Order: sequence, then C-alpha cells, then structure tokens
Amino acid sequence: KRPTVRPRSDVTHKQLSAFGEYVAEILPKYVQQVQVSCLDELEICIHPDGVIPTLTFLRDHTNAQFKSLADLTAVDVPTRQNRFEIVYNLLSLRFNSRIRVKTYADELTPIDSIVSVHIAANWYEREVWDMFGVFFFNHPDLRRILTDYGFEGHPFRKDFPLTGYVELRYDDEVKRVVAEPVELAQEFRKFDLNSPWEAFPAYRQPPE
Amino acid sequence: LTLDGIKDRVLYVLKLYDKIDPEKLSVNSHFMKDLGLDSLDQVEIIMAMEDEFGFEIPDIDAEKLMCPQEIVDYIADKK
Amino acid sequence: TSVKPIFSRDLNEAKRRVRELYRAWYREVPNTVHLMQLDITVKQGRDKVREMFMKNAHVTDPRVVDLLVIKGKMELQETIKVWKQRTHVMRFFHETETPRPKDFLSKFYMGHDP
Amino acid sequence: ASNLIEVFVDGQSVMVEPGTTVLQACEKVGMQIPRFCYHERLSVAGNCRMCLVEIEKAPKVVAACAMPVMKGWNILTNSEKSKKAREGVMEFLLANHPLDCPICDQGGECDLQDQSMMF
Amino acid sequence: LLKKTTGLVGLAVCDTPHERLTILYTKTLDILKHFPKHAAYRKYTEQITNEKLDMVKAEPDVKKLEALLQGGEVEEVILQAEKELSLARKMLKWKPWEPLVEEPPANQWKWPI
Amino acid sequence: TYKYVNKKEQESEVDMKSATDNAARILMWTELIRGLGMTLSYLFREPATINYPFEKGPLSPRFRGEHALRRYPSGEERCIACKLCEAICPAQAITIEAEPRADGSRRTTRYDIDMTKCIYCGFCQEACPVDAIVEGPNFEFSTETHEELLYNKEKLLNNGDKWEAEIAANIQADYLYR
Amino acid sequence: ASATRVIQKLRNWASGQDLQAKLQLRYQEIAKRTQPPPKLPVGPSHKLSNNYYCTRDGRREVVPPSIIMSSQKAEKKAVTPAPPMKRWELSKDQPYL
Ligand code: SF4
Ligand code: SF4
Ligand code: FES
Repeated sequence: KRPTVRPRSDVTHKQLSAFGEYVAEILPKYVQQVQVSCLDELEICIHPDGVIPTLTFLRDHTNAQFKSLADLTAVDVPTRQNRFEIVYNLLSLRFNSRIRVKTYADELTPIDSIVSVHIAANWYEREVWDMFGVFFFNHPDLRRILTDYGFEGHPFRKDFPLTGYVELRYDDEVKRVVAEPVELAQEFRKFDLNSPWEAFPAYRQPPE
Repeated sequence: LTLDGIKDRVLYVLKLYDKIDPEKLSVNSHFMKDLGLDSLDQVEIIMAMEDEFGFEIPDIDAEKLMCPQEIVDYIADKK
Repeated sequence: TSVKPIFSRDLNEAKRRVRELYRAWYREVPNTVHLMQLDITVKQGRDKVREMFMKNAHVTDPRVVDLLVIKGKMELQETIKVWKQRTHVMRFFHETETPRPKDFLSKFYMGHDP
Repeated sequence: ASNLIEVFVDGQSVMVEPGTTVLQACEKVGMQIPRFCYHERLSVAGNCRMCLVEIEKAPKVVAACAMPVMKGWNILTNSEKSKKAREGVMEFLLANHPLDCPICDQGGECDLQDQSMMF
Repeated sequence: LLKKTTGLVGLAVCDTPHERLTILYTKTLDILKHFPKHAAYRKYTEQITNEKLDMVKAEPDVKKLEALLQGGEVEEVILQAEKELSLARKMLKWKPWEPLVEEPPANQWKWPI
Repeated sequence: TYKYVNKKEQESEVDMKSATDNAARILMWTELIRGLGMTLSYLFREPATINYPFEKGPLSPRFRGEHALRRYPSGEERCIACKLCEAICPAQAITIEAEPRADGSRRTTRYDIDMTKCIYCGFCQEACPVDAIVEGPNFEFSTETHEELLYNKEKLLNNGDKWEAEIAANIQADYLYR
Repeated sequence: ASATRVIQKLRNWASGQDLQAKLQLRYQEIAKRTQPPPKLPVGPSHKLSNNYYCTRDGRREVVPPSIIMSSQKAEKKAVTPAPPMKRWELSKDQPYL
C-alpha cells in the first residue's frame, strides 16, 4: 500500500521457518542457532565440527538440494573470542531457494575445507585464507590468491591498516621495484560519521 | 665398510664447516655441550653429510646424530 | 588452558616440522640464487633464512609454530615454482632502506619517534 | 525495595527513587528521550516540549524532563502519540528556524539536525 | 516412446527408469533401517523415500511419473536417489542425531556488537 | 519461458539433395563467399569517423568534466566553505581550509582538488548547496606533469572564470532535472 | 544516406539485407540537442496532511531476526524451503533457432 515501504510476504517467512526447524531437528549435533530475518533469509549457525556434514546434507538431501554454492566469505568481528565468522551462501535451483550457513573460527583453530562438497570452495577458501588468515584443513592447494607475492599479513582483518605497511616504487640505484615503509603525501582523513542519537530503537541493546 | 675412510671423511666435513674452529673439535666431542652449536647448526652438519655422502638421512636420526662418533658408526651400519 | 591442536600435539614434532622446513629452504637457496639472477651470494641468502628462523624462534605455542611452518611452506613453494620474482626475494634484505639506529641520541636527533 | 518504586519503560520493570523523572527512568533503562531545553546540570525548564512521551492509559502526553514517575507507570516511549508529538515539535522549531546549515559552525554537532533526522 | 535427449549435458538417458528408481529407493530404505529409531533424519528420509516409491509404483508412464515427482526429469530423480543413498551412508557414519557437541560462546551470534 | 539456441526439431532425414547441398557448401565455400560479400558491403558504406580535432563528439549538459568554482553575478565567490563537497568526496580528493575574511564573510583559504585522485563523479557538484563547485564540460586539459593536475583555489577560480559562459548555460539547461 | 543508387543496390545485394531502411548513422531522426524545459512531478509524500513520517517510516519497521531455535534460549511431515520450481514452458514465439 505504502509506496515508500518494501512489501512483505509472510509465506516465505513461514516456509523458511519450517525448513529451519527441519534442518535443526535433523542435525542437533552441530546446529547451534536458526534464524529467519525480516528479509526472509534463512541463517543456520553451526559448530565448526559440523561444516562437512551440514554442507553435505544440504547439497545431497532430497528436500534441500542446495547444489549451488553462492559464495563463501568471512567477517572479522574482533570483539568475540572466535573473531572470524565464516558464511556459506547456497542456492537451491530445484526449490528456488537460498540459505546461509554460519560458523566461527579464530586465528589458531582451522576449520574443515569443503572442496570435496563444492569445487568453487577451492578458490573461495584460498581467498578467505589470503584475506583473513583462517587456515583450512584438507585443502588441495591453500595459498595466496589476491595479495602480492610474499605479502606479509592478512589485509581484510579489522586491525590491518587501510593503506598497509609497505609501498612499492622503482629504485634506479638497484634498478628494481622495491618496498618501503609506507609514507603518504596526504594522510587519509578519518571521519567520525556517527550521530550521537540512537537511530533504531528495535536494536537497543540492554545496558551492561 | 672402510671405517677409517668414512671416519676421516666425516672429520674432513667437520673441518670444512666454517662456523666451528678445527682446534677444539674431536671425534667424541658433543655439539652443544662442547662445541657450542645450535640445532640449526646440527641440521646444517646433517645436510653436509647428505650432499657429501649421497644417501638420505631422515629427520628422525638427526637428533641422535649428535657427535661425529654417532655419525661414523651410523654410516658404518647404514652402508 | 586446553585447546585443539592443528598438526602438532606438542613442541617436539612442531620442531621436527621446523627442521624439515629449514632443511628444504637451505636446499633451495643456491637454486634460487642461480635461477633468479640475484646479486647476493649463497652464503648471505642462507644467513637471511637462518635469521628469519631465529626471528621467529622465540615462540613455543605448538599451534603458532604449526601456522608458521605452514606459511613457510607457502613461501618456499612460491619460491620453488617461480612466481615470487627477484624483487620479491630482494625485499627480504631492505638494501634500499636506510636503517634506524636504536640509540637514544640518534632517535632524538631524527625526530619524535620513540 | 525500601523507598523505591517500580515503574515500566516499554513494559520493562525498573526500580527508581521517588522524585525520579520520566526521562531519568528512561535513561536508567537505557533509552535517551529527545531533549532541547533539559540539561542534567541546569534547572528544569520544560519549554521545548520535545520530551513529550505517552504514559499508558493516559490521554495526554507528559514532559519527561519535568514530570516524575508516580507508581507502576508504563512509559510508551516509541508509541504513535510520542512519535507524532516529536514530529510536531520539530516541525514547529524548523518552521521559523533559518536555512543557515552550510554557513553554520554547528555543522555535524547540531542536536536540532540530528533529532530532526531521527524523530 | 523413448526420450531422445535429457536436455542436460553429460546426463545419460535411462531406458529403464522405474526399475532403477525402485532398487535405489529399496536400497535407501534398507540402509535407513540401520539408523536409530529416534533419528529425525531417518524418519524424514523414510517419508520421502516411501512417498516416491509409492508414486513410482503407481505411475507406469514416464512423462506422467516425471510430472508427479516434479523433481525435474526422471534421470535427475535417479541421480537424486543416488545422492540420497550416499548421503544416508554418510549420515550413518557421522551420527548427527547426537546432542550438541559444544556450546558456542555467549556473544558468538550476537549482532550487532 | 525459454527457447533452444542449438537444438533442432526431430530429424530432416538424410536425402541425396541435402547431402549434395552440404557437400557443395563445404566444397565451394558458400558461407565464406557470403561473408566476403557482406564485408564488401561494409567496404562500400560510409565510415563513422569524425574529423578530430576539427569535429567533436556530441555530449550533454550533464557532462562531468574539469572542476571549476563559480561566482554570483555580483562577482562574489559562491563557495561558503561548508565542506560538504569534501565530506561526500568518495576519493577524498578535496581539501578545504577556511577562516573569516577581512569583512567577516565565511570563505575558504584553501580549496584543493586532486585531479589524479578525483573520480569525476559529480558528488561535489550535487552536494554543493550554492552551486559553487561544478564539473564543467572541459576535458581537454591533459598535462605533461603530475603537479599540474594538483589544482588549488586559484586554478579552480581561474577555470570558473574561464568557463562561466558555458557552465552557467549548462546549469540553466539542466537545473530543472536536478 | 548520401550513397548513390548503384552503391546502394551493390550494398543491399552484397549483404542480403535492406540497409537504407536501417542506417547505423544518425542523420536527422534523433532528438534535438535543445529541449523545452521539463516539469518533473512530485512523489506521493508531497501532501500537506495525513503525511506523518511515522506512518511511512519503512526504515524503522526492520526488526531483529526471529530466533527459530537457540542453544541457550530454546510424526510431522517433512518440508522443503519452498514448493518445487514449476517447469519452464517452451517459448510460443520462437522455440528453436
Ligand atoms: S567528482 Fe571528483 S572531486 Fe567531486 S566528489 Fe567526485 S571524486 Fe570528489
Ligand atoms: S560544498 Fe560548495 S559551498 Fe560547500 S565548501 Fe564545497 S564548494 Fe564550498
Ligand atoms: S526537554 Fe524540553 S520540555 Fe522536556
């Protein structure tokens, strides 16, 4: 009715809630949380030990048939103990649906790679390792894919600086392309673009 | 097994190793207790044994090869 | 204070993996210097490898040692099949950078950096 | 609960001292009521009428910066009446407020601009 | 008649779709009988396997069977039955009906921080 | 719905005339001859080449070219040092320093825009509340040094004074859309 | 468009298509570079009454996601995430090339 508000269909929410209950009761050993967002997207948060069984079940089940992996990514939230949140978005062409599977890791506990389940996970887990430093067990070839050759540090982490630590320039004395500690002619001006007034009362956290 | 040949060939390798001086080195002298080396120095000595002998020695035997005496009788009962 | 191991149960086979990686790096240094036409000699390349290992040598956590071994294997393999070039190898030596002496008088004469 | 009274902010119970205002109870719960004339170190004025909130089963909205909570009040801070009151008060302020924002020193530090965008 | 092509590259045409589906569903039920009785995966997969086996036995026509099963073509249904059998074996090995292995930290899934 | 790009209906059999047609096609190069013919047709059309620099490619008044600082018809600078252009500048290519002028007006003391950092997106000219900064239609300002693309307030004001006869006309032509 | 009839016939025969009907060079049929000034319409919120922002605040209707089951907080027929996708109908316009 309202031309400025996105229309909402509740049948997708009901279907995804039913499928979330379905997956949660099928796999109680690994599934830690099931939620359906206001956007009608199903998220299932699992233990890191159950990444292989969860992905295999979602790919090979008759009711799931999530044979297409949309993407594989990581989110760095460095306030929790397992700071890397690994997110698997999957697409079911048989049922025209999309699902999200979440798990956690830190800098020193690797999680199982799903190259045996989906083949795009090869390059996607290479990207995740190169950007965040999350190791993957039983990978065919885990190495850097996006950074420079011999790049030291994982740049998509929150504590990594935006400009980095080294910069490249041509030195004529050695006739090479050499790396220097980074110096900027103009420093990146950080902007404090946060209003001191609360925007969304629905997400008001309780006081500590 | 040419015991004297393998013995003085091992001693020649130890003489050729540049980090340690020839004067205090002996057959029964120990790498860290006597010679003041490191485990990395010990595995460099083992790799000198590798490329001067022509046969592989695994990483497991390296922690037992700790004086020239273990080196010479190890090649004695390995060859 | 109990965690899941990566590859090594304790420090012993972690040090074994360290020794194997150092062995293979020591093997590859002359081939690297010969193939990528480095101005350096074989001796100081091996010294560079050794003091990189001694720079990392202070850690005794088996998981951190396993991850350092893994990263060293990636660097070594990247040197085996030549994708890391002469510039990337020569980045280890910092021969184009004037070093900062660590004495208080020199750090006082340069600037405000501690 | 000696010398303490139970009040409710959006249904959530909280102990408050007698004489505690509605705004003080709301910030004890954790919500900052909009304000223009109230300053916690100044005397209570109650003129900007921006802290108007709806009490449950009460037909008239009350000024949270001046009205003390009585007993068992359910303060509906995010109710339709409160939102309409905030919208009307900001409309009345910005009716005669001048279009001086680019030439203003209070560029991003403007409570009026921020509360306009938020309420 | 017989289907000339399946419309998908690398998928062969099965000239005996009813027998293949019957033996695949029977093998799936037989391997599901080794599961524990309280296994929700066993109960659900037995439900779909029994329903699809009943529909296969009911419909002898290939096109009407595909329209009934609504899982693409009958070759795709055969492939899905094969994958369900392999998944049943993997579930039997992994045993996911057990309780939760290890509770997550308190703020592991709290967003925003 | 969907359609097939390579699938063909049923079979066209194997007839002697069809076999002879295929044999003639792959023995006398019929498709090659027809491709040659229509390439000859393009040889006989008219080229689509304009005569640069004597002819210029057509553009629109919306075109985002070289940056410029405009003025009021009185001659006062339109800029009021409000820094929204550098606040919205996605490449952080605008640097502004300001102080009150001798008559107390709110004006800039420094307005630098880096052409080598600018992405020519028009966010400054659409966030400017007084139409001071504009992306005028100049694009033929390639320089031989990197420094000459590091514009300052004097260069931007010179560009605004140079291109005012065209920038104002473009803004007159297009301002009802924005 | 300035081509002679002989060259036009040669081009048409050599390409197999009527080329003068669809010329890729624009000559006069394009719009004028100078246009009359427009008057863009206003949206649905451009009204002086019954237009309170709380009645059309779609940004504030976003809620945190509903927890179906949680490990700390929390005979039926099996379900699917959605009903199975209907088979695509063949094109009635041009099914094959
Ligand atoms: S057009 Fe250039 S100067 Fe203007 S906002 Fe965009 S990037 Fe910045
Ligand atoms: S947005 Fe316009 S008036 Fe404001 S500082 Fe930038 S150029 Fe000046
Ligand atoms: S804050 Fe001004 S009326 Fe209460």
